[PDB]
Amino acid sequence: PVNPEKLLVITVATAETEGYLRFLRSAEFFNYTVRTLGLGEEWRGGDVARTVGGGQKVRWLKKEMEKYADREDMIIMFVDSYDVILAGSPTELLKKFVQSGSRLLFSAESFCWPEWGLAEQYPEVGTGKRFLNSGGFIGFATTIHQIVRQWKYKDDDSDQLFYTRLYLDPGLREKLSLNLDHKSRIFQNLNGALDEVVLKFDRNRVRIRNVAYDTLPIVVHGNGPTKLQLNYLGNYVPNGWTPEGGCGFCNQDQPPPRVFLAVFVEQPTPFLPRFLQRLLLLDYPPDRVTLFLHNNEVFHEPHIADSWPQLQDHFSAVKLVGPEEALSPGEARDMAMDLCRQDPECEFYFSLDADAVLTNLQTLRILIEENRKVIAPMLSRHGKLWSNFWGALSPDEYYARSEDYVELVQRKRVGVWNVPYISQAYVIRGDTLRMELPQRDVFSGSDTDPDMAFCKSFRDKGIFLHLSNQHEFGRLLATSRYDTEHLHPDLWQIFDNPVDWKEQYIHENYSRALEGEGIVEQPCPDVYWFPLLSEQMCDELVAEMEHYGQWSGGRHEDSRLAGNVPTVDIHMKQVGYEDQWLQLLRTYVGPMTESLFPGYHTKARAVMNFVVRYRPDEQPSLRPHHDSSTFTLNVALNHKGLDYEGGGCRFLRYDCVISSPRKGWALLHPGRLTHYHEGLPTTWGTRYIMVSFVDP
Amino acid sequence: PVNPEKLLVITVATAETEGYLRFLRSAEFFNYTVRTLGLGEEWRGGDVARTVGGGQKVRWLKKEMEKYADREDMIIMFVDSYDVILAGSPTELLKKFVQSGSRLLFSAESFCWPEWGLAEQYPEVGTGKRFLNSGGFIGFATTIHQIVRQWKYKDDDSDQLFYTRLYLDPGLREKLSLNLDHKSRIFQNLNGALDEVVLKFDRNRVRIRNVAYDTLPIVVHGNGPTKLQLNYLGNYVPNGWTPEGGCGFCNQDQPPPRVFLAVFVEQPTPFLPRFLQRLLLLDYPPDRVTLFLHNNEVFHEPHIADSWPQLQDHFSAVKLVGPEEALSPGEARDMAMDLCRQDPECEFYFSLDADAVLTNLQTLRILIEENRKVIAPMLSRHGKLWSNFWGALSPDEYYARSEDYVELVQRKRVGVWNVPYISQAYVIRGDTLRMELPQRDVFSGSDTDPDMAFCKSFRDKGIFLHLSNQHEFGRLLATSRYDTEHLHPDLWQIFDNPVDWKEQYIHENYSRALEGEGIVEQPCPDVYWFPLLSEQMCDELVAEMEHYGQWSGGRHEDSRLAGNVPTVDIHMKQVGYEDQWLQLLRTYVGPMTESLFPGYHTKARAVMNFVVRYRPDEQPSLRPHHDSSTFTLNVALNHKGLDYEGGGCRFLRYDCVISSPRKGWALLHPGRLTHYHEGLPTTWGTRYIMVSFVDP
Ligand SMILES: O=c1ccn([C@@H]2O[C@H](COP(=O)(O)OP(=O)(O)O[C@H]3O[C@H](CO)[C@@H](O)[C@H](O)[C@H]3O)[C@@H](O)[C@H]2O)c(=O)[nH]1
Ligand SMILES: O=c1ccn([C@@H]2O[C@H](COP(=O)(O)OP(=O)(O)O[C@H]3O[C@H](CO)[C@@H](O)[C@H](O)[C@H]3O)[C@@H](O)[C@H]2O)c(=O)[nH]1
Ligand SMILES: *[C@@H]1O[C@H](CO)[C@@H](O)[C@H](O)[C@H]1NC(C)=O
Ligand SMILES: *[C@@H]1O[C@H](CO)[C@@H](O)[C@H](O)[C@H]1NC(C)=O
Ligand SMILES: O=C(O)CCC(=O)C(=O)O
Ligand SMILES: O=C(O)CCC(=O)C(=O)O
Ligand SMILES: [Fe+2]
Ligand SMILES: [Fe+2]
Ligand SMILES: [Fe+2]
Ligand SMILES: [Fe+2]
Ligand SMILES: [Mn+2]
Ligand SMILES: [Mn+2]
Repeated sequence: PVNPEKLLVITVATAETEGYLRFLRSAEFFNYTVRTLGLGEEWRGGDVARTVGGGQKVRWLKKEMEKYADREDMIIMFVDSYDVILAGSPTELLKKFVQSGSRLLFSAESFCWPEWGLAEQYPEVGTGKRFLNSGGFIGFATTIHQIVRQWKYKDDDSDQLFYTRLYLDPGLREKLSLNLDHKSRIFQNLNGALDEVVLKFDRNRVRIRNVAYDTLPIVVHGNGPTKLQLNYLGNYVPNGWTPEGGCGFCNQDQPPPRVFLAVFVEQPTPFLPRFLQRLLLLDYPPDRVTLFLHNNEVFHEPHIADSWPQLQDHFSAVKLVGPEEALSPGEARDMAMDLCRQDPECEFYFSLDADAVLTNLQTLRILIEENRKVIAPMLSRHGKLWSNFWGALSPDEYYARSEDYVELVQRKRVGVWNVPYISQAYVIRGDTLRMELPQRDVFSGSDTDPDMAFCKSFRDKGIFLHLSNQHEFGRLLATSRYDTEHLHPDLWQIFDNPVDWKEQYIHENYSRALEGEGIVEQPCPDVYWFPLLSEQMCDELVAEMEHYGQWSGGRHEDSRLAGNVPTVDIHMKQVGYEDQWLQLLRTYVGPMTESLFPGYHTKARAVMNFVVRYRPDEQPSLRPHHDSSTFTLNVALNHKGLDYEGGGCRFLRYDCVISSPRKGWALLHPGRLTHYHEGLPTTWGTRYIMVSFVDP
Repeated sequence: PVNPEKLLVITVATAETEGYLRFLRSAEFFNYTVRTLGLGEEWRGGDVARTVGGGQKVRWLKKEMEKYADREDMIIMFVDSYDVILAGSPTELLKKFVQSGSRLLFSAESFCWPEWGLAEQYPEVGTGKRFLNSGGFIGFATTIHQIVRQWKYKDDDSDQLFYTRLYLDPGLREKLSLNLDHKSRIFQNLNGALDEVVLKFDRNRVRIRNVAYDTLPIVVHGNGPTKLQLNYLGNYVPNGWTPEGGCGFCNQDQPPPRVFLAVFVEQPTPFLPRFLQRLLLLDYPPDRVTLFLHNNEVFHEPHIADSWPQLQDHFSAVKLVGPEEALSPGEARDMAMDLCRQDPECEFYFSLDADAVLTNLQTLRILIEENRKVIAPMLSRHGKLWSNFWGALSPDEYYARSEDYVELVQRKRVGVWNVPYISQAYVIRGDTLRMELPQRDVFSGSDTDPDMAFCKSFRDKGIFLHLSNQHEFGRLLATSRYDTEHLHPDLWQIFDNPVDWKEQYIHENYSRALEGEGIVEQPCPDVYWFPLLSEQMCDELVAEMEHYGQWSGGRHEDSRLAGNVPTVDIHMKQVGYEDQWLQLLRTYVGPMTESLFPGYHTKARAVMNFVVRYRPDEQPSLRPHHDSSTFTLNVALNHKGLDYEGGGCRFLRYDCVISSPRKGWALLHPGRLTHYHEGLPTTWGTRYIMVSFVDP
């Protein structure tokens, strides 16, 4: 049994990057003792993500090893730090090192590099990896000193080639007992072996298993183009997310910092007035928030103009960049982000897109408390898997589904996740914009999509893109085929955005009245009365009818039964709102009717759907008649007294009169046999009603 | 101006027949002074309806004229009496006689008889009648004596030939100034001139007009085969029936005579039990009535058997002649009539057929008060023109429509009418059967129809067949295609006899409840409750269902809506009663529904009509459901407590229960949306209901 007190882990890090801190946390989880070489210094090893190099690591190790030149009692493991996480304990590590029978065990990998021609010099191995990788090795301090002290090359020379050439010396390999971890018993390099690595879960920790060799590696090395795969594994291994503990680093539980809030409207997006009004409700001191709003659509200029006085009176400062600036989305996002970068008072930058609905008013706070450089709240299309983040990339950096993507979207696993792509909503530390991403062309510069260029700019600097589903934050609006050719296009959004359509157009008490609690009334026998449409729905529907303007006249025929009984009206089929109103009937009127008439079942068929107009100059009344319907829906659309004077509906066989109709409320009565009824004359103004003969 | 006191009318009559009395009344109406020759004597003039004769008239006239042989101051008119009516006053008569310039004016007619060869000897007349008729002449008493005193022939010789030969003497015609009433200014002979004679009406008298000559004759002579045409005219001329006075001889306003009442059932006839029960209700002392009933149908033997104890206990005496006697209708009617003839105690004979419905219970009295030899009450098919009498005959003695037939049937003209044919109901004086029609073969003897032989037997004896529409007497049942292949065939008589079908099967309060007066109830909201079917209708409908016996079982489907909801039942289409029940719905349920639900209009369409059976061993209940109907008719068919124990119908949304249904009563409720309802379990016995899903 080798004493873990004799094991020392040595790594190299020229800065306390997020990858290096992720490495330290994994090492501290297993009580490793780690010595970091070169924290204050400048990396002279060259662009290691582009070419070969890393010789500066050997120079610092060689210098460090001189004081351990005679320490046969010490075992030393050298690993990278930016793309390495530890998955096993020092006891299991030293046990496996002794089992190898080696005095200096390098990591093995599938590829022979930098020089391919050296592959013939390598010993033959059956099913295991054959070639050396210098990203991780472990051995006696004396044996390691005898290897690293031969370093005498440039900082930007290849350390992999240096260790490879020494290993391929047949005499030296035999003398010092050099070996390679062929079956990944200790070191797991990810490049060329992604299909061999899977997550092995435990109650309060997560490891990886090599299914090719049935091993549980100690060191996980995301060498080469496997940085994103290591980011994925790093969200779990070793204590990132556990089945019984949840996240292992997230929160899960004085003036606040000043924030630049940037709003982007880059396409015609539904319910923008609701979004602009929602900005006033975000739970963050508005005296600490500066508002930037770029609107690329002339369709939204009136929406922005109506809300701008309230916004300017609310926030510390406001600035609108309208469509007349001819700014591309990438130029506008570069401009807003740079306004925060070039302002030392901007402590955090909050970028919120117009299709992002923030149901959680505490979103800005929660993200700032997470204390990340870049963090995004998880927002999803309602009922769908589409969301504001990607779990994986294709090699061409297009979308790909990750193994745990559906678990994250469905919030089977909650926490703060390191993901390759975020969009639509993210909070970025101001210091990071100045110290690490100082360039202007973050979203622009290339023919790639501005959102992809943004994420790729931070990945190229090793900046993690975090995503939190720790709380419910909101949803994403559908903006795909938003038909703008309407006086009020949001009336037609019942299919694409039903949740927001209900909150805007369905009466705020429809739900409460549907569960009971004594809101629905029965003013006349078997004539029920419930709130259905909001006042905004009534005003926009009436306005949409008058904008059409072609009301009924003579010769018009309706499905009424008396003794022809027409009305001056506009059918939904004429204005193209039939499919929309039939959806309202199925979703909202159908279930209400079955609750008020127990035993009846409805699919809400209705061929007759129309808005009637009553006026003293036109048709002020509607003589007694029946309806070609099982039951009739009768919704008022304006106010009595304010908009019109005159009676409503009278049911003759009961001597009962609905004299004072309520605007958004709807009447529900049988249409045949029993409820012979008549519309009382409108004596002043104009009376609008919406009526459907459902189940004919 | 010739004094009417100098005018004497002379006629011949060997008996005071109805024709002779009709002649006297017309003569007394104009204050004629009439002397009748030969009242007590026997007619030796031969069969004058078959051959030639009448010479006995001249012998009696010649003898009578000898005392007026020198009376130049006297004008004398000789006419027949049996087939003659007077239409003008003696003043107009004498004025026209003087205008003729004749001393002896014979009647003229179209035919030259008995000898045709004498036509050449007659003077030529342009447009008027050319030949002599001895049925009527008028002239001076001296001139008439010089003609009739030359009589020296047999009693059965032709008087027409006697007067013809004297007129055709050119010297004698000139000497005595003999003439013929060519243009019918005084005498109107009907034979050969029926198309020339029309009725001319006044306020309180009726005449005839000869449209060929534009004359108003004084004497109407129904010579030859025109006796029935004179009977027709005799009902009006001169004071028979007038537009302002009505009938001129009918009534229009102590133990009663003993009556033999003969009932004839010669075909399967509907509602015979109702007829037999109606015999007990005729308003005539039953101790004075003897009942004879001939039944030719074995189908009616049970009907006769059920009523026979009550009939025998009611009348003075009863006698049934059943189908086992193998009697033809003519033999049975001969037998019953002869039973009265051969009984001196039979004062009147009342023959009533089974298809005669006597609504007027005072029919036997009213007819006896009319004091006629033979009189029939007018009975008609309901709403039709077919009735129990004929107004005219074809030459082959088949039916023909008379000029006033429709006026009589529609009772535009009411009175007592002399008609050529009666049937189905008539009262015959017993004395007439003994003294004038003593033969047995009244209805039998020839291949002619027994009803026609009956009427022809009385016409051959000069007996008038009278018909009274002075009152409403009743109607005639349709017996044409009476389908007897049913357990209760009268259930299917709703089309052919709707008036009697309603009185037997429709509840006795349906009408009263339909006019209001607070019979209909509303036990549950919009569930009405009215009496519809009588108890006999319910018992016969239930019995007809069980006689079919093939009730529903598994796999049966109904037009009910819940959450399949079947019932053990029998649809009307299965038993062939659909068309019948649909007629009940149109006539009786439709109008009731429109009265109880003002504004609704119904044609009573119903594809689902069925009788449900509830039993504890079978299907005792009917779970909650709706109906494929606008409204549902629910009629009980038996008694609760007596026939079954268990609840009825429960309407869930109202917490209202029809716990105690009434047998013949029907429920009327909506079938959709509001009246989710359930049939409570029948715990004992059997519960029958009739249900229609009307207006689906
Ligand atoms: O600015 C830097 C860059 C790198 N490192 C360190 O150098 C190591 C190597 O960088 P890495 O991102 O892990 O590159 P790799 O994808 O692992 O590929 C490597 O492959 C060889 C063997 O691992 C290395 O010597 C080369 O630096 C490099 O090309 C990092 O982990 C860090 O520990 C720094 O301390 N600072
Ligand atoms: O049993 C009788 C039959 C006849 N008459 C009288 O004779 C008259 C002639 O009888 P009728 O029925 O009128 O015969 P018609 O159809 O008029 O035809 C007649 O035509 C000749 C001229 O009128 C008559 O002499 C014949 O009797 C007769 O054939 C009657 O009106 C009676 O006045 C009797 O008094 N008793
Ligand atoms: C690490 O050491 C601390 C004491 O320094 C001890 O409490 C803890 O249990 C150790 N954890 C592991 C995983 O060895
Ligand atoms: C008939 O005579 C009576 C008196 O004898 C007279 O009252 C009546 O008016 C007369 N009628 C006619 C029609 O001449
Ligand atoms: O005017 C009303 O309130 C009734 C209108 C109605 O029922 C209809 O539109 O058919
Ligand atoms: O059993 C009852 O009273 C109800 C029966 C009924 O409504 C039906 O026949 O559908
Ligand atoms: Fe309309
Ligand atoms: Fe209506
Ligand atoms: Fe059925
Ligand atoms: Fe029912
Ligand atoms: Mn590395
Ligand atoms: Mn005659």
